[PDB]
Amino acid sequence: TKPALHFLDINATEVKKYPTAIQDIIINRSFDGMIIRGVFPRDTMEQVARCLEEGNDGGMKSILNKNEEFGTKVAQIYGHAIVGQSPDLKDYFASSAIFRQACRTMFQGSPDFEEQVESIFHSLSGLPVEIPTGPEGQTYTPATIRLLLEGREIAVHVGNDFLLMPAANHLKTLLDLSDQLSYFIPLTVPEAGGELVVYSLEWNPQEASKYAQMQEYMDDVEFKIKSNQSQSVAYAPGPGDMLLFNGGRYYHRVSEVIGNSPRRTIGGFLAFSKQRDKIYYWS
Ligand SMILES: [Ca+2]
Ligand SMILES: [Ca+2]
Ligand code: NI
Ligand code: NI
Repeated sequence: TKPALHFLDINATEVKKYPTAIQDIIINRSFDGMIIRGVFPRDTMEQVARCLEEGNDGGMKSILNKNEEFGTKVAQIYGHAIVGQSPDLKDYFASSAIFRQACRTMFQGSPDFEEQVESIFHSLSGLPVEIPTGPEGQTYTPATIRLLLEGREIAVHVGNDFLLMPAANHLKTLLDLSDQLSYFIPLTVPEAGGELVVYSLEWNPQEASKYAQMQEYMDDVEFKIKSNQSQSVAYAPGPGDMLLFNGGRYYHRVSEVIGNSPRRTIGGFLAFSKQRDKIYYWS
């Protein structure tokens, strides 16, 4: 045989059968991700989406970044994502406070967003699960909400590029130097498009160094991901399903949304503490 990408497809009721799934993806590399059906009920997802559409959102609209100047290959985002922020994190910590309050209000404890996701991550690892805190106790955000309208996409990228950004300076003191995972849950799905695609092409600073400009390297990534060479797997999770996968290691993208229903997702990242005795999750 020739090595392939491997993913599980399970129901949320079965997570306790995989008590070392996170270690198996990050450390052992025995598989690459999983889709977990029905982490949240469909009626909870619909309620949250309606809050955002109608504006009774607990203040969430006050931290919507429309990104209007950055082209069609970016989403709009509720909350500041830590990627790209200044290393002091002052703006990020303020938006993170607002995000946690607004999210808890919208979910009405039925079930609570943080409580439910932490339960999943604990069942797949056996470890305690925490949202990190800054050097003076400021909370990170557990998640951000990505909003993709008709004609918009999420350009191909890879998670371990975060380790090369000034915004990661403080988190680097808390995390093990292994792969970060990606997680997300759809609140609303589109008529067509909006598919997550994971490629076998990996993060590779050594290959990037063969190019005088990063924009030349990314032109070659775009060539490679459309060839018969790289493998690819595609998912279109329903509302309330979680996708959990090694986005730190593998290039991935979200295809252009088609139709009049927006794609809305809530999600972030997770990684090991330096002693591999705790899981941290954030966006
Ligand atoms: Ca499709
Ligand atoms: Ca339509
Ligand atoms: Ni990503
Ligand atoms: Ni080209």
